[PDB]
Amino acid sequence: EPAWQTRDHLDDPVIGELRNRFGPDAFTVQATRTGVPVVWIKREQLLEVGDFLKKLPKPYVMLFDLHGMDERLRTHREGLPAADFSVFYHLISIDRNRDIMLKVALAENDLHVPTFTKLFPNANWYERETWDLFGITFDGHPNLRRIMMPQTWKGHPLRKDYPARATEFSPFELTKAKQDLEMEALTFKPEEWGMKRGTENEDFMFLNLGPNHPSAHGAFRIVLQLDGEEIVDCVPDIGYHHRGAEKMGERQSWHSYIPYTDRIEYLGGCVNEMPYVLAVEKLAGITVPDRVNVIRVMLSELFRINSHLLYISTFIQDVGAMTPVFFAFTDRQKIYDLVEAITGFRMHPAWFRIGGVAHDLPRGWDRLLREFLDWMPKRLASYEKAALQNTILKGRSQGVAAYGAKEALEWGTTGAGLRATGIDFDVRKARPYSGYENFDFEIPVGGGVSDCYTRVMLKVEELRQSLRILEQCLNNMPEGPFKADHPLTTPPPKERTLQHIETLITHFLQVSWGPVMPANESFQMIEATKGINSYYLTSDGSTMSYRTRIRTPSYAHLQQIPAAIRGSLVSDLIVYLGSIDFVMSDVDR
Amino acid sequence: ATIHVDGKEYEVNGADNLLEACLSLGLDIPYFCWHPALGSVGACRQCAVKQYQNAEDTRGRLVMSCMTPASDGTFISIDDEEAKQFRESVVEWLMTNHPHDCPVCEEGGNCHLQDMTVMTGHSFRRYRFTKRTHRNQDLGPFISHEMNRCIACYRCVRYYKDYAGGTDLGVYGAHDNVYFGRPEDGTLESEFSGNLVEICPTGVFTDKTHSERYNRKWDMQFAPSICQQCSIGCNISPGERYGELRRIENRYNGTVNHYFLCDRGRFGYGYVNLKDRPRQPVQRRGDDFITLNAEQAMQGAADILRQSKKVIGIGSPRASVESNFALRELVGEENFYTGIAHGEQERLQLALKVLREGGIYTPALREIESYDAVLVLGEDVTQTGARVALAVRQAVKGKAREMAAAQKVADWQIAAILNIGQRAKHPLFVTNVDDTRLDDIAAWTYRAPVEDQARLGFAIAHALDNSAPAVDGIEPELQSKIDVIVQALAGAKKPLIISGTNAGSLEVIQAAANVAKALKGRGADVGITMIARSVNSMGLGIMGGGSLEEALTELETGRADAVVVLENDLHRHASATRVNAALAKAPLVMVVDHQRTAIMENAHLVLSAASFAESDGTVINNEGRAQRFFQVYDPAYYDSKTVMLESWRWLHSLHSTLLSREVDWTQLDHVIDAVVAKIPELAGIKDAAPDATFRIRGQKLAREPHRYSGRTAMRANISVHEPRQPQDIDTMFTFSMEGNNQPTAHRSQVPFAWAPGWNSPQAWNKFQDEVGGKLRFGDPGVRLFETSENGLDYFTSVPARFQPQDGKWRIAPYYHLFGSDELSQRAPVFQSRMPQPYIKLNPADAAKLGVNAGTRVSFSYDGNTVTLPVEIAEGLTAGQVGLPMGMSGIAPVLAGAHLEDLKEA
Amino acid sequence: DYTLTRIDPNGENDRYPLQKQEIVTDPLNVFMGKLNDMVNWGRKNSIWPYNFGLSCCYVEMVTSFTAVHDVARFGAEVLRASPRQADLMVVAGTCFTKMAPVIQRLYDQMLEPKWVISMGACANSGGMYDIYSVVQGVDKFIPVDVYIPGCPPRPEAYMQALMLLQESIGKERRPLSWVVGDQGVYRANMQSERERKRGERIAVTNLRTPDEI
Ligand SMILES: CCCCCCCCCCC1=C(C)C(=O)C(OC)=C(OC)C1=O
Ligand SMILES: CCCCCCCCCCC1=C(C)C(=O)C(OC)=C(OC)C1=O
Ligand code: SF4
Ligand code: SF4
Ligand code: SF4
Ligand code: SF4
Ligand code: FES
Ligand SMILES: [Ca+2]
Repeated sequence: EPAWQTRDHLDDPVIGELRNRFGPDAFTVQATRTGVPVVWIKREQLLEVGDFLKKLPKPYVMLFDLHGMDERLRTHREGLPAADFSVFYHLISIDRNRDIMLKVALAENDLHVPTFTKLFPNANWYERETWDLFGITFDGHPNLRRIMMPQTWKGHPLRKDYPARATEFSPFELTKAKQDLEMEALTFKPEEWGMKRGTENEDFMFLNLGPNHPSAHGAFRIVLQLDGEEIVDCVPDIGYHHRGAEKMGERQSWHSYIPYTDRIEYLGGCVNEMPYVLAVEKLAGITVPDRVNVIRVMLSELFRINSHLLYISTFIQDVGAMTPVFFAFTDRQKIYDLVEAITGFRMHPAWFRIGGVAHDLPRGWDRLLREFLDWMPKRLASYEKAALQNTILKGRSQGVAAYGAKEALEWGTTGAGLRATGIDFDVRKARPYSGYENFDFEIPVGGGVSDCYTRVMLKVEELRQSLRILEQCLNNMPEGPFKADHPLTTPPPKERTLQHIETLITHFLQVSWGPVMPANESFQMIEATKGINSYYLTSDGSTMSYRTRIRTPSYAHLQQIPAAIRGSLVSDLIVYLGSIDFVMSDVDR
Repeated sequence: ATIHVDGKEYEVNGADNLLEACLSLGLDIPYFCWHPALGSVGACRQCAVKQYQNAEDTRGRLVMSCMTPASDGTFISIDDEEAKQFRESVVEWLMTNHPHDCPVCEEGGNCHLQDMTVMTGHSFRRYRFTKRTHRNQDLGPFISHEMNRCIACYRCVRYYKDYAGGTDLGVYGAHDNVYFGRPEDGTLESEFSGNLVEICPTGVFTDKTHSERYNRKWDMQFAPSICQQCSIGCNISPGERYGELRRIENRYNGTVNHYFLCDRGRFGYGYVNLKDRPRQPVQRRGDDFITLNAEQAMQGAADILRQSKKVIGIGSPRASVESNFALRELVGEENFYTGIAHGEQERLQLALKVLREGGIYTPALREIESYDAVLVLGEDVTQTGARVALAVRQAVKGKAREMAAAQKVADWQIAAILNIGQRAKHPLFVTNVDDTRLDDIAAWTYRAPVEDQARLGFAIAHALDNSAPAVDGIEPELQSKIDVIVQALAGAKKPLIISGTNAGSLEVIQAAANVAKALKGRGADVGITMIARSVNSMGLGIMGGGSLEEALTELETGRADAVVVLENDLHRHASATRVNAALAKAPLVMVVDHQRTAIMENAHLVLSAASFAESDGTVINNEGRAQRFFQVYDPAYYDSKTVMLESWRWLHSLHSTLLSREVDWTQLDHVIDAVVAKIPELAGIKDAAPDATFRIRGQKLAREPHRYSGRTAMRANISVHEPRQPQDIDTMFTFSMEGNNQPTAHRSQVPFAWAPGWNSPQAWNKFQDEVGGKLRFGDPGVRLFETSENGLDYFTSVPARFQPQDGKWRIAPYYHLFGSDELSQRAPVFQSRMPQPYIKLNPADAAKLGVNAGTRVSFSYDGNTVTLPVEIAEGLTAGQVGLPMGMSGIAPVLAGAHLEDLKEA
Repeated sequence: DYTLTRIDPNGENDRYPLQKQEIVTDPLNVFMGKLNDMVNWGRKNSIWPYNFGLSCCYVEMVTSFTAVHDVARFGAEVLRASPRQADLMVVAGTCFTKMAPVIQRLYDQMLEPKWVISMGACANSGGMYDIYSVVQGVDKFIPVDVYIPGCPPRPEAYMQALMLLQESIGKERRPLSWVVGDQGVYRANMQSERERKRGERIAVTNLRTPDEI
């Protein structure tokens, strides 16, 4: 039985516990291709269900995702409660290694849900995002304001009636009045945040760290309330890097959305490509062969080494040593030589396809892979012994912005931070995707404290394990097809397209109108370069995505930022920013 | 009936087969040879499903869902493994000989064969041998032929012969060398041959007019509109690309024009893409021709209109309801004149009085196919209202349909129906000045002058009911034919009487009304159908006004020093010399038109109006249905200096500048509400379409498909900065793909049909409640008037017998589907299809004059000694000259007129 | 073959950019021309980029900063974090709607002379992101000197655009002193690279097959 089959998920013990707790007429179970039990629950019992899941013997301790969905345009809703809007809550229990997805149905006029922030503190930014893009109000939320759009924005962009393109609206006319109005909108108002901008002894200092700061890894701004050098409170202001990629997912075909998936986490590349194409293959019912899995593992581990090299060099640069970034980018250029050879592009390859990859491996890729595998470990050991074993770097890093497993779980922290708290939870081992079971590699974990130094050394060990994976896949690569034999493989193989009429017809209708994926819900969760990246795709049975929800780890890390750096100095914040491994396309999407 | 599809219980209609029942429920079964209009023949063998007779049955039997009735207690499986493999094998067998032609095929992206190859999931080729090839034929200027792409599904021949009644298309050849076409090269002379490009699931028959300037279906910007080439008002989907009208697709209206258009309405759209059209307001200063924008044109026009003592307005039946009303409200009630002549207006008002006061229900075009005995009086339907002639052919085959239904044979078994009803058919009696194209199925054809046709109609009315006025002087053989017609009409259950204003006589319409009244008096379900001339003739008749002669004499006597002509050439309804003298004598001629007419030399100001592809409006068709047509594209998006607006917008802003000295661009709903407020008889045009505030769950209706391409590059030669998409404040549509085009949306105006997996015109299946039936959530357009409680009285003005006077020749009209329309003949593709101007003569009259066939004779009408070559017409009665109406220099107003000095020159 | 721009923020002009451009002739003097050539050489051979980054294009720009490309050889590595000390704004990333006032402010905070290089399809026209929250090109409100197509442009394309900027600077005319002479900025109307390279681009016949490496 294939793993993409629509599973009703009535064999999960969490469903039985929910039946024995709330009764058999309290919820509906939706059969999806997510691999996760989807439970439609009533709005009145949402907090009780959340408390019951939090108080389980092996509880669901993490809020993975929280977002809305416009169901007004969804034609195929058989077996679902009647809804104009819906809110889904994706929760993870690491102890059971299980997920659940609670869905709440809302009418068009009664668009209010009880807040989830008391059960999970990381729900704050998710609820602000759901209010900003869908207009759904959360009762009891502390500060429900726009988080992706500026405060002087009319309408909610992820609603179906909102226009997706900039050409629908008037072209961007920057006048003096508009500049003044948007500058007053962008000015930080501490009375809105309850910052209390003064003390009897002295005055607090309000500083904009970002958008134009060397320490900020993008266009975002942390507003710091300071006394002298110490941070009293922080307001991380995001939404400056919003590209509307989910609304773009509603606007492109299944095949033509792959380059947009590539730019979600621009240091990730094929790592960003994999969850989307895996979810689309779950929707289509495509089981890719072994060679496709090994090639995709190759490219994603190569890009993981690339991203980790950039992260380590960036951390060393923000600590103060400006030398190893040059050599780390030289190693990045070696990886880029291999990636240019394979995919034809440097940093956004867009090489993964539905059912396979764009081309076969060119003749001679193993020579460049062997060159990189010989070049890498001496350079990495040099970086370690030159900067990562530096006592000044250790003084700037060890003990700085430290949190335990409780803070990592309550804020949805994934990736190197969660493993640095001692929780051994990696997606490539817990829920193995793309044939990662065939590769012998270790998962580094920490001692229980998630320092800057601990996260950086964990990423160094992850780089070494990725080098081991690359060596294993270089020594054993299958000799088969680079595309699946499914009819929904988009696009079909090129030579058959160029000389057969069936293949020409399939190519013609798949690159123009798009592949028709039948109406189902799919979900794929992978271990990204910066944490856990997930794609949740709702298909309406058409050639375009009805809903594309992208869960990213940098969003959770930036929401965790005020709770881990409050009371510290600004230097600790600089090291914390350099040691988080975030980019801002990842956050704002 | 109750069926079980894949274990799911469904309630279907037991008189339908399994294919249309399952397609109505939304179940996707592949099919080629079945069409909702043609029937089931079981040719392509693509619709296979596995049938079980019991709920507990494992083996089953592969049957054809198109040939299997949807009886109660049938358990069918569509996605069973055996059925799916057989359907994939049928697609594979069709793919063995199919050419590698999809990039160079006009049907690519609109192909049913592509959609069904993808739907069955066949994408691997194991056939390694050669593919058969075919030569191609020249089918004329409209249809391009590519025989290699054929799958031998027999849809073309079934439509063209068993539906359209054509005679030059057929199947030839053998085992796998089947050819579909003509026995030689030549033009397909059926008036409905253009539907072959949508009937054919492959790219064999393609639109050559669209193939000249070809774009794909996703690149097309569509709109729902009404065809403006005659009075039937078929719903069309005009689609444009790069600022020019590319294609006219069929728009499904289950009430009017369900699957089929006529060739004039499908290939006569080329006048929109003419380069001589006015694109700006142009003002004449002596010999100089200066160009204004909208504001200066309004200010100058209002200044000269205020500096005049009386302003009159000449409308047109070519204009919409709103533009004619805006002219009427600009110039006043008493100063508004309809652009048609006095006789044309008299015939039009008589036809309207018969329709909305005669007490006889006027059927819709779909309902014409259900009437038993058809009597056509005076109308040449196949050349003026051709789609009505197609529905008349269907009503004629209704006899074979009922005879096969008497033998417990299903409705969809079209081959068995044609086998049982071999040549027996419903009675059809056509009267004309000559032979018609309905004569192959007509029970009788009466070739006579219009006076004698009217006398035969009055004799039929007198023989059906003795209270009708009698006509004395009928020959005994004609009396025998009349009593044959009377016995056929009296024995019918639903008789239909079809007349119109194109016959050129009032007494023909009076005789048709008397026949309908006599049939109603016997207790019969009689229907009557008047065929008007232009698209909005009935709306102009309802709104009313003076004739063109009254406006001409008002200009000639000097009481009118300002004339506003709305979309009229004025040479079609009156003599060119008198019109030219009247417009030259008037000191201000202001012409709102979108086509370069001949009266623009004398025009002091020309307003570049918008055609149907660039304007919104309402048109009233021949049966009194108000239909809204929507704008397809904004003309100023590509060409920035184009100032081309709606004619009602022109005239409303002109009246606002006349009154308050302010330019006011209104909205379509404001003009609509003005019509409903001022004219109570046009009150139904408000409900023809919903207003601009209508939304489908908050979003508008998309004019283009969701895969519309080239957005950031289609205007990059002008400027690299892409402008905002044009905003439609008039309608509920948007000039973008950011909108709704779902098959399950609660609307009646569908711009185009597309569904996931259905890119062909078979995508209209998803937009109907049942396939081949009504559109889902009702058809667009509402009827203006209902059938009255009481009817008219008998018209006692029986005309005298036509006596051929010496010297004077009565002009017999000869209408042509290609040539007799004002705007269709301006299309460049119609030049190769329009017949040469030939004057038709009797052999006896030509022998008296010494003329043989071919040579040229000259006749003078209103000081115009024009010379035409002579064609001998045996069926034409002596004393008449046959002239082609609507040609160059021969107006349709010439019908019924005299002709002096007919000499060989 | 020159274009003249004069700026006036305080004048009656609401829409950005607050400048007026006409087409003029070259004003260029036996020593003033040579001194103008010398200052043009000094400005073109010492360009200090602004440490302003928006998106992935900035990551490729700082890849160009590193040792494997060495844009320091052109003297363009200093990378000031202050707008006052910078001479070149490389808009390397998407021009978001929420950051267009920020970009306008940072462009206002630079000092004369200033040059603008838009890097990538987002900065040029909005690129793939024809979306509600993206300005369709940074040239909607700032004047852009050099455009780089790409997504991201490779680092050598960034140095190619830097050399194009140097060639543009080396033949432009600027006010030598702010107390004597005309204060308008004269920039050359150079021939485009497309028509310049059309001769060598059309004549390309054969390329290496994609199966090779
Ligand atoms: C000039 C000497 C080499 C510099 C190399 C810098 C490499 C990237 C530094 C990290 C960083 C990233 C990724 C980044 O995206 C960013 O935001 C725009 C920064 O602030 C300017 C950064 O500092
Ligand atoms: C009139 C004299 C002008 C001198 C200008 C010197 C500019 C600075 C050069 C050295 C330098 C410093 C201090 C510097 O801060 C720096 O940033 C890390 C560099 O690398 C990009 C440098 O090369
Ligand atoms: S008829 Fe259809 S399948 Fe055949 S070549 Fe044309 S587009 Fe392709
Ligand atoms: S020409 Fe077209 S309609 Fe006719 S049999 Fe062939 S595929 Fe069918
Ligand atoms: S019958 Fe008349 S309205 Fe219909 S398509 Fe033909 S010309 Fe147009
Ligand atoms: S052009 Fe491409 S690489 Fe550059 S900012 Fe835009 S998405 Fe990133
Ligand atoms: S559709 Fe039934 S055999 Fe053709
Ligand atoms: Ca309009």
